[PDB]
Amino acid sequence: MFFIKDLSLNITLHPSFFGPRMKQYLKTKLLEEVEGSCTGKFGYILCVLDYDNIDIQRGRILPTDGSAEFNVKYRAVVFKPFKGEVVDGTVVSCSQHGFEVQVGPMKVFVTKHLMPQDLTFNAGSNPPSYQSSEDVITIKSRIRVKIEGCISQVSSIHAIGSIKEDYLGAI
Amino acid sequence: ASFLKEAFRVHICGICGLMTVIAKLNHNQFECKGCDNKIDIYQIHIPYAAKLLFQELMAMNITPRLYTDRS
Amino acid sequence: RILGTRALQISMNAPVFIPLVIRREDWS
Amino acid sequence: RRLKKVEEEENAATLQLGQEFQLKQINHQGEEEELIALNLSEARLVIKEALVERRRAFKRSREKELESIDVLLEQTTGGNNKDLKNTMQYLTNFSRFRDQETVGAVIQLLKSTGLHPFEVAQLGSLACDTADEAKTLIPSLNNKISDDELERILKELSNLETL
Amino acid sequence: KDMCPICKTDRYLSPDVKFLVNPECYHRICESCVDRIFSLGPAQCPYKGCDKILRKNKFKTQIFDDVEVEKEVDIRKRVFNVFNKTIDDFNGDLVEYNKYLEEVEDIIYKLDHGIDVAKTEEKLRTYEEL
Ligand SMILES: [Zn+2]
Ligand SMILES: [Zn+2]
Ligand SMILES: [Zn+2]
Repeated sequence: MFFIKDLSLNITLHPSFFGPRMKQYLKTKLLEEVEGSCTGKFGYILCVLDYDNIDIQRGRILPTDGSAEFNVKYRAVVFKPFKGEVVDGTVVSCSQHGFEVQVGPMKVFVTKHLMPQDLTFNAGSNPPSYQSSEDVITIKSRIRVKIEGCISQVSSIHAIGSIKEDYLGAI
Repeated sequence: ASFLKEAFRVHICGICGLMTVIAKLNHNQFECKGCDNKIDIYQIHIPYAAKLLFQELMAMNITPRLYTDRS
Repeated sequence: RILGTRALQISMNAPVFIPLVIRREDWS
Repeated sequence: RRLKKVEEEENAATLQLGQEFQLKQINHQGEEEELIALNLSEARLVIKEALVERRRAFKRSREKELESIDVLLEQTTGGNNKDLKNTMQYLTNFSRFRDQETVGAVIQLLKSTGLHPFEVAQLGSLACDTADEAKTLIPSLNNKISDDELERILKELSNLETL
Repeated sequence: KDMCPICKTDRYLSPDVKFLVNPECYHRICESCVDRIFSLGPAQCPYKGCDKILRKNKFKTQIFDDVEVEKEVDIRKRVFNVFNKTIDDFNGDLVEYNKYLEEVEDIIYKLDHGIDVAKTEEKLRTYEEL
């Protein structure tokens, strides 16, 4: 799910950037260190809103490092997954263990046990697929997945998906 | 005071101040089993003697909890 | 600490023009 | 006096989003504001509206959409933007409200119910035909909203769907 | 009697035990069994001789202490959701209204006892749209 979250960061600036345009460098650091990053506490951070209106407090010089620590408050759109949520995505990889669905910046794993009994794994077909008398699942196919669990690390997030329940599967 | 300061990096759980954060630095993973947390870790540069002192205190049933915030 | 702070900053390839304020109340 | 306490697991079915995604969040200004959950179409416009402003500042100082968003991304965003590229590409391929006016209608439509922000975002992001599909895909809706109201809301949502 | 036939959880050893039933087959089952079986998704009823699939979302709390009356009332509610008229619908013709009620009773009777399941359901479907 996508949220507009008010986040704060502690940036460090090397002494080589102490000039009239120091604020510009801090904005670049925020755009290069925040955007595209994954944080378990808040989830993926996609975009930073109000680029011009970023508030920067006075920097503090570290004793033995010489760099300045800047606390930057900004508004950014984030994607934090949750178990029990229903999301849509496209299958990107397949194997005996299970196929993976691309939900935004996250990859959902559908284990062989979680998928219905009817689905069977066949690798003779190129590419490999999960086939059921009704439908067939393969790369680039759109699948509706239910997140059954999420493990959020400080710098990474992984989740598992299930299509056992009704109204979940090929779209 | 800079001269006086002039070494060991340890990871401390944010809920409990103990240096019990199993840090898989290769995989960029941290965990404090018994606190079931992986997103509240901090690293502090303390002397190896200080780490020994805290570990010795933990051996005598003493809980020296190093916290990075003031209540 | 300003004298050592700027000395370290200069040693780290910092431009030379001491834009620092002592946070005793902040004073420049 | 803080130590381990029993914490409810973050589950969407129970609307327990955690500690940081609670209902009322104290923003940077310090004011109390409700959580802002966005559906796929609303998020796309918000991200799109921010990127154009970013490009505007830099310059001053459905298949076609996929290409246009990608070129804008590579122009207005720095490196390590592999995640944002997928998000914009995924948002355009799974959004049922392309027009800004349609998104505004959706927000006004679902805001009458008064449901939790997570629930309303799900109701506009998932294509649900029958009330049972919405009730089972979003267990939180169980007993929170009557079937008759849900059926007409879903019917009207499909009425304003485009493309 | 007072224990889940599947897990045999006696009420004495589990006072919090609460049983539930499903309209598809009306088989008593405790909440613990329901979660551990149907949380992932639909599955066959965990009873010996029952092979009718059911969903967790359809479980409810039995109202009456008689299973047969529980079944009959549910069928009556389903039938009355389609066959719903009043005396004013026939312009006060009590003979027609009484005949109409008798037909509805026969429809409910056939559905409950399965005398003619195929024909009766088709009649329900045909009248439902009309
Ligand atoms: Zn701990
Ligand atoms: Zn049981
Ligand atoms: Zn049964």
